[PDB]
Amino acid sequence: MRSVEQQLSIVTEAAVAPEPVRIAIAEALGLMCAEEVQASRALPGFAQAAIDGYAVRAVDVGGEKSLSQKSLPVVGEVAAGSQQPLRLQPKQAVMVHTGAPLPMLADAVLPMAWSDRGRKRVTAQRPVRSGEFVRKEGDDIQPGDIAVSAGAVLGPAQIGLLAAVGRSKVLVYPRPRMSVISVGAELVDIDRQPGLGQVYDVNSYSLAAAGREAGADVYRYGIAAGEPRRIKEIIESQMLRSEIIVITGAVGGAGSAGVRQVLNELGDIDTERVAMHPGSVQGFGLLGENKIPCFLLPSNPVASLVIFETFVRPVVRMSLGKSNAARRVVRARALNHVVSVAGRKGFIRSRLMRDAETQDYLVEALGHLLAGLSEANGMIRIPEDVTEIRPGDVVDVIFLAQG
Amino acid sequence: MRSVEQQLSIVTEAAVAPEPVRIAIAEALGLMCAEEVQASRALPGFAQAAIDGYAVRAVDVGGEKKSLPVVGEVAAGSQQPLRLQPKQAVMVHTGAPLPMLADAVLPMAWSDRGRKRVTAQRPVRSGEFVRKEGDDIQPGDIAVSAGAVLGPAQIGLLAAVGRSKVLVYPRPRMSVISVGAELVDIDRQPGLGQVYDVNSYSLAAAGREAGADVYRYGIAAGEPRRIKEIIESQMLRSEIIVITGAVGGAGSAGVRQVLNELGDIDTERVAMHPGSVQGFGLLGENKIPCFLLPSNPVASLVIFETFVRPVVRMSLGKSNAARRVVRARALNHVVSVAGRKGFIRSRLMRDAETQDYLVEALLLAGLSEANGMIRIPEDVTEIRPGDVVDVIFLA
Amino acid sequence: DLDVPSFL
Amino acid sequence: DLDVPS
Ligand code: NA
Ligand code: NA
Repeated sequence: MRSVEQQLSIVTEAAVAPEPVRIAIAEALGLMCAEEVQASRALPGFAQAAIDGYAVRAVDVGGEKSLSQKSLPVVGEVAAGSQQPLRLQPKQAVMVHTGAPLPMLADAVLPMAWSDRGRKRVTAQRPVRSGEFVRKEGDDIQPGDIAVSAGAVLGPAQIGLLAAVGRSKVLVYPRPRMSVISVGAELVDIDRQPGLGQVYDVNSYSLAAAGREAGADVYRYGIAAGEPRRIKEIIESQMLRSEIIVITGAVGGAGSAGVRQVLNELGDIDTERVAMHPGSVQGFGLLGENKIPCFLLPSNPVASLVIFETFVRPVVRMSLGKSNAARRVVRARALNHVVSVAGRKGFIRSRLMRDAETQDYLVEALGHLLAGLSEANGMIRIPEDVTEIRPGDVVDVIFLAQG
Repeated sequence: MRSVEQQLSIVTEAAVAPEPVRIAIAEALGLMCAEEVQASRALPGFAQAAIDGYAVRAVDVGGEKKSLPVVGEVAAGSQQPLRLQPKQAVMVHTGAPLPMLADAVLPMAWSDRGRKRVTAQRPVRSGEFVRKEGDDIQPGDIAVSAGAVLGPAQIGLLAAVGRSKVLVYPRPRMSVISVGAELVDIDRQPGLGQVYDVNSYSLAAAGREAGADVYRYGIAAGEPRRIKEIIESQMLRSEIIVITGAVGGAGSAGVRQVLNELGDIDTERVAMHPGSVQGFGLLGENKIPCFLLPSNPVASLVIFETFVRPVVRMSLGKSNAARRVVRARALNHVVSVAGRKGFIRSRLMRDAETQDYLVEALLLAGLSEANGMIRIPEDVTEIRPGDVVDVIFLA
Repeated sequence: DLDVPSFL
Repeated sequence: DLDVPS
């Protein structure tokens, strides 16, 4: 038997970081950028009128006056989205709408309110200087500007930013891929009708969901059945596409020796118990030439969720390379009696609450499948030597935040 | 002009609650259960060995206070009933059905096994190490309640009672549409006069973060009759529609014309900056909320965060996910229009020495280095460095 | 601080 | 209480 801490070190040290991938920018939401992204186009890609008015050469409308102290033909009209090139000649105007592309060789927009507003010939009534009322090409982003840095989490604004500079794909740190497998001759799928000797496969659904909640990219393989040669094939196929593997029913007695022997042919398998309750019976192994973490969990659904919460979820967070998401631990007054095993750390699924008057934290232990899987939002963490918890005791509660 | 409060009130009152749907339990993770699920069978359906050992009558090994022949072996998944006779043992594997007329499993670790006979090193009592029929769930028990959020444990319970589908409150469906003759998709190389469609991508992503079930329609192009077709197609499968390019620049009159034929469209401005130019309407017989946003992408993100996201939280019927608001010291000056609530995209940080929050107000930087928004009250017109301000934290 | 149910 | 830069 080893301690929870020793087991936690073993599994976390073996975590595999997923290979970076180039993906459609819509599919990068929430993922960490694995590259520096520089703009390739200028934004805006062309000089545009900042207002409604007349594209001009400033010098033709008072722009060259020494600051310390006749009409122009309107040779076109341009709305936003226009695609035909224009070229200003000297002493000409082009009437422009907000966003319209500036004619070539213009350098200013004369505001409509600073003109006589003439349709074919326009008169300036106030001067404008070169550059005024133009959104210059590249005013928002220039080619080579850093749009997104490696290490940044890609949210909606960054996805918008990637689209603005014409990037449709980006290199990201993908979610770690986890495959969830159930073995056991007694298992049937939940669309079946179980007979004598048969049990619904609960664990593949609950643990695939726990892996999704933890941030993994989960494939629920479901039941793996057959002679061990066929089961070896299944596990090998999941090793090809996984950073983490979870197998329930592989540990806990002689019935799983055939599967365990297959696992020892695929890698190094350790089945020493952890000094914890529930979940002392578990295993851990590294499969293949890349040593994929493979968690061997028991058929017990409550013990399996506790093992997943304690050891698998940390590896998912590390594999992910984003935040640690380490669970908050609060101190609470125990509402009811709990017993615990001397020498094992206890993990009791519980109800954490706030006292309506004191504002103190209260915890009600819930420990039978219904009570174990009923709605729990915390776990009392009982130290190895404590054997008894009385109402009023102050205990550690692992807060199991929703989602 | 309406205040932010009046517009927020109008759109929130219009939220559509999606109808409950029956879906695969795997796909229900995080959704709220819309039904009470009762067990109909006992779980486990048969008494089963909890450990490897020997099924026995407790009385035969001292349990009601000599070796017993080992006359059989039962593995997990055994389907044929077995019958134990007095003063005999049957080797059982964890999970196997217990032989009939046995009542206890003597652990392997507590037994001295010959090649035919077994000797108990200590007694076990009746029921010990037996998972009795119905010990886990009994018929009539509530596996899942209406209103419960379906997490991993509740999905396990749904599987334990043999449910392959469950009735849930789905996420609200949102369609994101861009209109504008100048728009090209991001896989193209835009020429003179053409703009990448930024809004459909960024706003589809904001809707997903908000908790919606999002279809990004993308660019809607054509004469208004064709735009009416596209929009109508989205109304059939949506609780929320978001259209950018329907308000603001010209050319979008035809779009506002068809929207008025599908519902009553309101384009009164909101007393806020950025994003005062916007619209809101209710489309069709089912009064689907339809938001008209501008082409400016920063303004669109601000309008979406201020008005669309609350409606997604409201349609969802789960939590509000209301943004935390911290007080921070302003690092630089910000001006704001008298009478308009300001929403300035900003960078919220922690002071290197004091634990205090600092905020730096920020198009390239606004869409990049920003994790918060300074919320400038209608009356406040100026922020000087050192001022302490409200910052909406964008989690 | 935390967001938990209330109890009397 | 809040994850922000420095
Ligand atoms: Na203990
Ligand atoms: Na203001």
